[PDB]
Amino acid sequence: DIQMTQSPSSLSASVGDRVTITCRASQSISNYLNWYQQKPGKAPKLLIYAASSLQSGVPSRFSGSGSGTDFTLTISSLQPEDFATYYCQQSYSPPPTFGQGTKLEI
Amino acid sequence: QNAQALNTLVKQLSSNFGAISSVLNDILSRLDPPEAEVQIDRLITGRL
Amino acid sequence: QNAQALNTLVKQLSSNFGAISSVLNDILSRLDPPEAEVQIDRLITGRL
Amino acid sequence: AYTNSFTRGVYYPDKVFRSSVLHSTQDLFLPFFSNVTWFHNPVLPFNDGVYFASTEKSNIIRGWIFGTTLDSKTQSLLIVNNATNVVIKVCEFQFCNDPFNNCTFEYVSFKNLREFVFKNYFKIYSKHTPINDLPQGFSALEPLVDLPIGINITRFQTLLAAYYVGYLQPRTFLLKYNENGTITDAVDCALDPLSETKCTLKSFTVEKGIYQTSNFR
Amino acid sequence: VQPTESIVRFPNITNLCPFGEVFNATRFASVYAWNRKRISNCVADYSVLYNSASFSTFKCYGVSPTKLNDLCFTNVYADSFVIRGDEVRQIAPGQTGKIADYNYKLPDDFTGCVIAWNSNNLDSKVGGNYNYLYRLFRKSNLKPFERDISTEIYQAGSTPCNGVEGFNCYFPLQSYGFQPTNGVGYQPYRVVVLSFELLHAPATVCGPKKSTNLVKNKCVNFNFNGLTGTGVLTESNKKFLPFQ
Amino acid sequence: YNSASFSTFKCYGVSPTKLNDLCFTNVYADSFVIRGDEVRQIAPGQTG
Amino acid sequence: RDISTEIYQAGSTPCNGVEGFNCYFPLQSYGFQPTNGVGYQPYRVVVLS
Amino acid sequence: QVQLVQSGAEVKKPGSSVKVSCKASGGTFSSYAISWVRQAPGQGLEWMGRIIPMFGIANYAQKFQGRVTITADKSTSTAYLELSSLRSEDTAVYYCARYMVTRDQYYYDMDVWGQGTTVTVS
Amino acid sequence: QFGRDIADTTDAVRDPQTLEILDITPCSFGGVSVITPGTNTSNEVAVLYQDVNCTEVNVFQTRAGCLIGAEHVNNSY
Ligand SMILES: *[C@@H]1O[C@H](CO)[C@@H](O)[C@H](O)[C@H]1NC(C)=O
Ligand SMILES: *[C@@H]1O[C@H](CO)[C@@H](O)[C@H](O)[C@H]1NC(C)=O
Ligand SMILES: *[C@@H]1O[C@H](CO)[C@@H](O)[C@H](O)[C@H]1NC(C)=O
Ligand SMILES: *[C@@H]1O[C@H](CO)[C@@H](O)[C@H](O)[C@H]1NC(C)=O
Ligand SMILES: *[C@@H]1O[C@H](CO)[C@@H](O)[C@H](O)[C@H]1NC(C)=O
Ligand SMILES: *[C@@H]1O[C@H](CO)[C@@H](O)[C@H](O)[C@H]1NC(C)=O
Ligand SMILES: *[C@@H]1O[C@H](CO)[C@@H](O)[C@H](O)[C@H]1NC(C)=O
Ligand SMILES: *[C@@H]1O[C@H](CO)[C@@H](O)[C@H](O)[C@H]1NC(C)=O
Ligand SMILES: *[C@@H]1O[C@H](CO)[C@@H](O)[C@H](O)[C@H]1NC(C)=O
Repeated sequence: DIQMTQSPSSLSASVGDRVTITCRASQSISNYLNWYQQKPGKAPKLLIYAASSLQSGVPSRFSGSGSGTDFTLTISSLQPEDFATYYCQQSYSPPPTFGQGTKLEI
Repeated sequence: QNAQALNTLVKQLSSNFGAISSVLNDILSRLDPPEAEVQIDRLITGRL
Repeated sequence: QNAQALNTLVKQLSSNFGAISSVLNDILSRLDPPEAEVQIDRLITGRL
Repeated sequence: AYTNSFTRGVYYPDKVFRSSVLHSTQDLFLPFFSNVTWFHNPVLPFNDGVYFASTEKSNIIRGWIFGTTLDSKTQSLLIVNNATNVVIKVCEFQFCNDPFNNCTFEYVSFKNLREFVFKNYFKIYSKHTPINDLPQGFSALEPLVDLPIGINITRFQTLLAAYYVGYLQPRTFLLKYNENGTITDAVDCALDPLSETKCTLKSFTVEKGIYQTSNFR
Repeated sequence: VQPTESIVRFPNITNLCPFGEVFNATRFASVYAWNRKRISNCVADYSVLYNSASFSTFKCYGVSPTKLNDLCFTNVYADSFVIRGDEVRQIAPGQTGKIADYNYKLPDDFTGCVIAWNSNNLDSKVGGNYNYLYRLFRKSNLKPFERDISTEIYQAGSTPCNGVEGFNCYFPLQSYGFQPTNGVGYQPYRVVVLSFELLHAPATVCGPKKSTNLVKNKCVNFNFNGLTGTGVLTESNKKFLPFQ
Repeated sequence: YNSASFSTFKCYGVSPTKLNDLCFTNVYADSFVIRGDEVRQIAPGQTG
Repeated sequence: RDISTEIYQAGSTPCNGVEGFNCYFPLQSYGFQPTNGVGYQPYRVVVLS
Repeated sequence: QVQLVQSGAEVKKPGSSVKVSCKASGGTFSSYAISWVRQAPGQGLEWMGRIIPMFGIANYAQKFQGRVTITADKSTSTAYLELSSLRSEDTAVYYCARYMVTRDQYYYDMDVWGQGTTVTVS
Repeated sequence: QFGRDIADTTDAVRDPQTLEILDITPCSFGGVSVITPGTNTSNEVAVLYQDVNCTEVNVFQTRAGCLIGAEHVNNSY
């Protein structure tokens, strides 16, 4: 059914700056998508669980500027913790496919 | 004809007519008087 | 007298006897089963 | 192989005494003159209930299994003769390909023909008679067991040699209770137009004439 | 001739009905897969259910609670399950909604008691109690008493599911979310539903006994196993077969 | 419902699947243009 | 529905119908350049009540 | 509420078959789905399959079907994975993650992840 | 759009798509009557489907209905 990709491959930034990341896929996804982060080898953590909705207990350091498909996530006042690798993932159909990820540098 | 008319009249005691049970002592054993009236009025209407 | 009796018996199918309609297939469409039995008991009691 | 049921497989349909009367009742019965698969081992379907009957010298039939699959991970039951008693269980037993666990419930209680009727909760009726290939005579089956076990059943198998199996179906039977309250004759109302006539006027002799039995539509 | 005396006869059943094992039960299976305990060969006290006052609903159909000890039943199916509080009236026979058409449809005409109480203090949980579930998708609404424990994926359009959830691809059931902080409509409630059975009158489930001796050859009112009338009882030549 | 072009089909007390056979005398419509990421603000019971 | 576009007061400063500090025009543009991200792009919308 | 805890790392051979496991802590498996994922070192995350401990029903992607199998017990709030034909490319960190398949008509929101198990060859 | 009989039974309709005109006739129904000699004499029976055409059910079409299991004979008793 759906292939995915995620862009750009990496970015460099400063603490407190604003930075934006994009999902892309073969099809309309009807906002059924999630976003995650990790430091390499650590357990990942979710930020956003739709095209835009922020998970409870995650701070307002993120927003999902997207709709339908090929979404974007923005960092909002970049934390040193946002040095993490970021992943998108479609939930629209099985298997719940992830993007290739992206890296932010401080 | 008279035997077949009476056996029709007596078998009509066994019919429910839309009451919970055609045995009148069931209704009186089971239900409080305000509920039993609604069921017994329905047996009375049928048997009458 | 016989044609008038049969035509009256057939005209009495269009009479609703205080039920919501005389078309029994409409009662079973526009009303839920537990209340449709109350409406059909009127049509049955009337037609019977 | 196949055989004619004749008039067999009537049983007392309720816990009620009646005498000198013809009573019309609707229930699962073996429909009259129905084909009865004849055997002399396999797992068979259990479509609603079964009339099972057999003949043996050494009491060759020892029991039965019933259930959804006759294997573990789903409910099943077994009935076995133990010489001193009849033993009944419901279990998740992983039955072999031809036998002769975790159980929810337990109970205990060729010149001869035995007859049994099994139907759902689970009920048993029985009879025993001499014989000399199923015989065309009439005899009603008395109940033995009325077990509240509530098992889902779609298949059954036999534990061991001639035996006969016939499926029950929903039928209306007219039943003749004699002066001693024994069922001594019956009419299957759906068998043929004469049997439908015997039912519509509730008698075993019908005098000559024309009788409206039913409405075609 | 008026009845001289009143007779009651029951069997030698002195053991009590196990109603504590469905009312006082640490586990009630949730609405998607409800419990059922078949009660037999035992004596109850259905007046205890109104002498005690912890219940929110104690609603009876085809029977009234007070005269009940005056009946005996073939069996009781004591059904048992746990719900949110507001939808408790869905159960009442035939009333339709999400719980009735996809979980616990009672029969059109019903001869039973529906009995319910707020359970928040024992079975609300700070994780939302996702052990307790209700079905809200099915390819058709069920028949009376029908149980279906299947959890395979449902579809609300053409979109093929192939055994996994997604857009238009639905897991059939969800939790009520029983946090201890809830409005009383969303708080958990225990429910049991006693379906009685009055068939050929072979009564094994009973009210409180207190039976009486026989009278013969004179007019009396009587009760045998809950079957009742007025008559001149006599010895008889009726050769009953042993099961009748 | 089956249009490829449609990007959002939220249903409020309704379904597209049951809509085609559903009869409605009066439920009006509106047309307008939006920045995609705030389209959620059309929905009931929220602020923005 | 509301087409009104006379100046809106946002403080003690008088507008006299004409814009300035705390004297604001009631409508703001979405600003749809082609070089905008997927959530920032224009979408056609229809609603049925 | 709950945190997932997971089996320690393994060093193996090509053509081997292998075992890993995950379980609840600070809570229990109250009918959540649980799922398994590969992190190949620095690549995108690859989903292996779904299981629900409450019902035992499970699914795999075609990339892992027959190569992998998974099981779980609600009796001890624990889930299990085994993999076969090791080291065509299978050197990776393996993670469980939960999601609430019985909470809303929305799915695969992997909100809590296991500690991670390395499986590798040396 | 539709037509009525003398007793207000509906008995014709337009097809709304091709505006041609259809009669409505009830689906055939009638009493099944069993002709029998006395059971003492025989268990053979014949069946009269009253007021139907035999195609819709020996076989014989009487003016009373389709008669089945009786042979028609010309010499009159
Ligand atoms: C029994 O089955 C045979 C075919 O095996 C068939 O010819 C016969 O008519 C059937 N008998 C009955 C009573 O249906
Ligand atoms: C009984 O078991 C069979 C096994 O194949 C199943 O198909 C059927 O749905 C079950 N019926 C009931 C009423 O449980
Ligand atoms: C009754 O049957 C069981 C079958 O397992 C057997 O173990 C038991 O010994 C039998 N009883 C007697 C007294 O033989
Ligand atoms: C055995 O019975 C228990 C009763 O709690 C049940 O949990 C289990 O699934 C059953 N196992 C088998 C193999 O029948
Ligand atoms: C009734 O039973 C008695 C034995 O108790 C027997 O003598 C009599 O012949 C029986 N009558 C009939 C009609 O079977
Ligand atoms: C629960 O158990 C206590 C102790 O027996 C009892 O007093 C209370 O009545 C019980 N609930 C019911 C159903 O009676
Ligand atoms: C008719 O049947 C009765 C009862 O069996 C019998 O008494 C009578 O002799 C029979 N008569 C003829 C002519 O068959
Ligand atoms: C209908 O009955 C008549 C005799 O009344 C017969 O001639 C005609 O062929 C029958 N029609 C059909 C369609 O069989
Ligand atoms: C009865 O009469 C008709 C008309 O003459 C003739 O066609 C038919 O063959 C006769 N049948 C018999 C059995 O005599």
